[PDB]
Amino acid sequence: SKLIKGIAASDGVAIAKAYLLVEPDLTFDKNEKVTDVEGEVAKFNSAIEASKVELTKIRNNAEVQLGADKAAIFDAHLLVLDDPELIQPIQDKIKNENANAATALTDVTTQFVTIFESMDNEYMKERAADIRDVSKRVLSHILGVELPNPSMIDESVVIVGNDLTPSDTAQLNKEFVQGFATNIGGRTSASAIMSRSLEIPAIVGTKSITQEVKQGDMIIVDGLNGDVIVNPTEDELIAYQDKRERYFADKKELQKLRDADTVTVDGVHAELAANIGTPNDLPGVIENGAQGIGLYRTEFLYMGRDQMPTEEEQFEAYKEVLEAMGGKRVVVRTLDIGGDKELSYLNLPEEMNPFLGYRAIRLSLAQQDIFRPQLRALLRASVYGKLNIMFPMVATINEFREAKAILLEEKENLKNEGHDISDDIELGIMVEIPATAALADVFAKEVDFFSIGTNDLIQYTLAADRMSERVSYLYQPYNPSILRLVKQVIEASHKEGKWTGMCGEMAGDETAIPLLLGLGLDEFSMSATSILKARRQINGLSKNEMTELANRAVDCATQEEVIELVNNYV
Amino acid sequence: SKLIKGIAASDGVAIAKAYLLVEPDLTFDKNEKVTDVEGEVAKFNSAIEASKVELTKIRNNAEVQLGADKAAIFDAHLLVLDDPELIQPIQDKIKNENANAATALTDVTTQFVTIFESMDNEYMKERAADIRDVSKRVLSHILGVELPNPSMIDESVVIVGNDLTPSDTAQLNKEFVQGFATNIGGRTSASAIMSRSLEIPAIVGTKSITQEVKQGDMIIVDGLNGDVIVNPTEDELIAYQDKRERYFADKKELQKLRDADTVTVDGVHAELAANIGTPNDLPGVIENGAQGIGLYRTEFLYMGRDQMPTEEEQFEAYKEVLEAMGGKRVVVRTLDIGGDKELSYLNLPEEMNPFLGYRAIRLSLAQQDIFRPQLRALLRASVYGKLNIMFPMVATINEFREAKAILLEEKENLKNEGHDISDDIELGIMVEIPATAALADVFAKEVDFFSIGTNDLIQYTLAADRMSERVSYLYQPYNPSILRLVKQVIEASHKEGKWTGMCGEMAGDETAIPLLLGLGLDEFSMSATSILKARRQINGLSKNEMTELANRAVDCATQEEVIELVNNYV
Ligand SMILES: [Ca+2]
Ligand SMILES: [Ca+2]
Repeated sequence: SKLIKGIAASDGVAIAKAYLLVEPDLTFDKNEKVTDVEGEVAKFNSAIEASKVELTKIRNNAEVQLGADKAAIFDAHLLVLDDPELIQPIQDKIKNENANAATALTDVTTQFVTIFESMDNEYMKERAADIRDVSKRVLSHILGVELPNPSMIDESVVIVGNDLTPSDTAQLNKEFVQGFATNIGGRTSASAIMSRSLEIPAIVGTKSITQEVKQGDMIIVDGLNGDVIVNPTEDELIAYQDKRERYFADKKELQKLRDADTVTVDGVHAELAANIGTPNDLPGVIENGAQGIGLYRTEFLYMGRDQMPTEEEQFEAYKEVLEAMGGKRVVVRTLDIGGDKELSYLNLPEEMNPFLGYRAIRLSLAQQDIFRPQLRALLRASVYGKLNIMFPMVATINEFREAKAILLEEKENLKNEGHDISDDIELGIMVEIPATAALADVFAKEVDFFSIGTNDLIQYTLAADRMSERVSYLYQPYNPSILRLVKQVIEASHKEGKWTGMCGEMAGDETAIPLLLGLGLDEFSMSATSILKARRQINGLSKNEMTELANRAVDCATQEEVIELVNNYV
Repeated sequence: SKLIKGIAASDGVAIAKAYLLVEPDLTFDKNEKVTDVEGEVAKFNSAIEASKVELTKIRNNAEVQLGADKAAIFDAHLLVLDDPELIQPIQDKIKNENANAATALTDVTTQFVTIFESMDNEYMKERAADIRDVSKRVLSHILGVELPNPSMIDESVVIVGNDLTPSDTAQLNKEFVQGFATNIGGRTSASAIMSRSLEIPAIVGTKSITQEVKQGDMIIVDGLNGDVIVNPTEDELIAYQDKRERYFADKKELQKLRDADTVTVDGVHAELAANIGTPNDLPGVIENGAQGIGLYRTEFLYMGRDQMPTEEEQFEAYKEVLEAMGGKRVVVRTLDIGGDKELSYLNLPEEMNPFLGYRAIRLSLAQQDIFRPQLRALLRASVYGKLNIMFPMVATINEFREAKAILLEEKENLKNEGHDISDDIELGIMVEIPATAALADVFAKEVDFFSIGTNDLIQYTLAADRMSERVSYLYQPYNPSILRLVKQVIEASHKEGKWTGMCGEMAGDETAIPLLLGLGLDEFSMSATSILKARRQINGLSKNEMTELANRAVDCATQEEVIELVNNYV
């Protein structure tokens, strides 16, 4: 009776009555002069403590109950409640201006949030989001009102609301909550990530859903194709019941693939790997039948520490992974901290444009006392599992020759000391610089393998920063220009008997896979949560047919042409 | 007897006795507490006025005597002497700290210069340079000492010194000054630009020249190949006398080319054009036998004004040029103000990385009320000369389709009003985005012509900012990656009967020309001062032979390989 399209954020088909997530009434008298200043201050302080304690409960029992690393967002919320930068100005305003806590809180929050959100930085945009969640909570206490939550208490419902706060999603009881649909939110948001973790169907960013649903209405959430249906007709209910069952069936046959090999209908093999940033992501990897690790981000090791990680710490983490993989490929990426990142412990110039300047291997070279410890640690850890090393931001040849020369320096350094190493350690490069693709066949002669970082490559090839909203529209992964460089790299590697993988998010995308297949892509690195689906898709395809499809795409004139070719190909 | 290599900054061979440019003794007692504060302040103020008047003489008679636009640097020096930001702190320091003017001047200057120089910005680096020149002058007055100058007074000398200040070079009397050689300085410095204007042989940045020469020594300056010779042997003198004469002969035969056509030995034509940023550069253009204008930078029109230029002003300037060219091609470039530029009158976000974000046609689109006036002005001016329009930073197709659609909007807007236009106006694009090269054959179908901006293309392809000294080494114009994109663009244009030009500095380079020839380059845009030399070189070459040379270059592995192939090709 009513179809509302949105962004699918979690697979599955949920069918239950609508539960409306009612929000607090945060209305209050502005500029109401307070009689008791110290009283008003204590009122605001009480709210802080009350919120602080509530968030400690949510946090600690979020982990131990569902991922010990997912509760990190809450550690980010509690931090906000401890930041003098944010609290002092509120207290100052109440004291000096005699403003009520409600107004002082609003004004200061609005000030900070506006500055951070109108700012081309991920971390800054993240803090604004957190400050939003906590201010609402704190304000709620101040006005003597309550936030929403999960206290049902029956029955099977579909949560309908504007947006689910990270605190709400962590409180969801999959026993009753069949799924949710909200006006706003993102496929990549923290709450929407906890969603697919709880395998709870969800579609997000619909804008209108809240105004389209009355409490008690039957709701179906098609997290498969991303559309919501309010008040289903008899025929629609019957049809989606079957779809929900097929979903469960597919889940079954999907688990019989965890140990199955990835082979196209016409005998062409591929390798499905997983991208990990922390050794806490290992469980998910083996569980999802991964053919190794194609991207191991080692920035998490260097970040958030007093001093840079010793060779020992590193060796410990590398050894652990190589073991956990029992001989399966592990591609470790040299330190590549984004020019626009933290690192509040290192010496680095402000640089007009960080994303073009001193970062990755550029930093690595000329800093061989901070880049070398990593290498000597990788060489000692190699005696365990199958190790691959690769350098980020290699734009030129003799850059690769210098780094490789540094590596062989250590293979000699350790040996003489008494340390044994493995003689088979592949050495490749992270392909993000367009220049490196332009000369692929030259690099292919010297490099053991390529792995494309679409995220970077797209920004450099099209010359636009995805962070800057002004030109973010130029983040076009299905752009023919990109496809051509991709193909160029792949062709070159096979010309030398090398292989090309892709550890950018595009590799795990169910719509970009058939193209990459047809281009000849050897390895697909993705989130472990997508490996099984990729294997199912690839095993049912013919490289021959996808080759012709790809050769039509590279000759398209716009991304719009490509996306349509793909969606309606015969 | 002594050969000192350096950077040639001006052609010619000068042979005369050494005149050493003696510098002032700026030594003084530091932290010498002053007795009379108001006296010391007036002492410093006197120096300011004395310098100010000296620089007004240098400035106004610099123009009217040699270019009315070259004296701009001095307008930049006088401005410094008027900047309260720089003066107040000196006066403040003398008053509060009782420091002598000499120390107060030194400390504040050192502070400002350090901050500006250690800063990845051209304008900021330019101000530091100016502050250096003026502080030295001002300090000179304060210490009761004199700066160097040109008061000879015989005879023919070669100026030897550490560096020539913009004030010294403008005082040079070509009647006596045969040429100069300095320890430091740049081929692109203002003073070194006035040098080639006065056709006075010069080599710069030798580091050692000052310590290698005694007053009165015979000096020969080979501004042709860039080496200095101190105390020439009898045989060397004889040989360089002949070289000086050949130089004069070559000058002669070079003027017989101003009206000659550019044609290779094997009948292959090319077009040598000139890059102009201001209509004051026209005289140089026609004088140097240019085949039109391949790059007309229109940023000088928008910059340094209260409000953006009306359609009228623009139409006036475009009409003037098109006339001055009597039917010769004029390629005008749409407004492209660098993200890291002034524009202290426009609304633009700070943006983390300007060089990737909101600039050129990106800005143009979404601002059709500030981009349209230019177009409607170009359409009305087209009825005069041969007009070509081209858009900067076009990374994608439908960007070009949108802009072209805007253009045709105006061709309709004017027509109905009563304004007549020319039906033949070519419309091409500035090729700086690597993505645009990757899809050249698609763009070639829709675009009338390509023109490569190496300056930008090199930075995007290799992903490094030339301004940032940390990664500036990646500004590699002879890199095989670049050559390949260049070739790719050229091939595509000819496949559609289009043409490709290059208005980057590389096009006018006597070492990059034979390569570009062999690549098939149709048009070469450069500084008018290089056109004649390019014609001489090209007219003496065979495209056939340079084709094979180019095809060996594109398959090189590094810039070092390419630069050597070129220098020692047979
Ligand atoms: Ca290099
Ligand atoms: Ca576009």
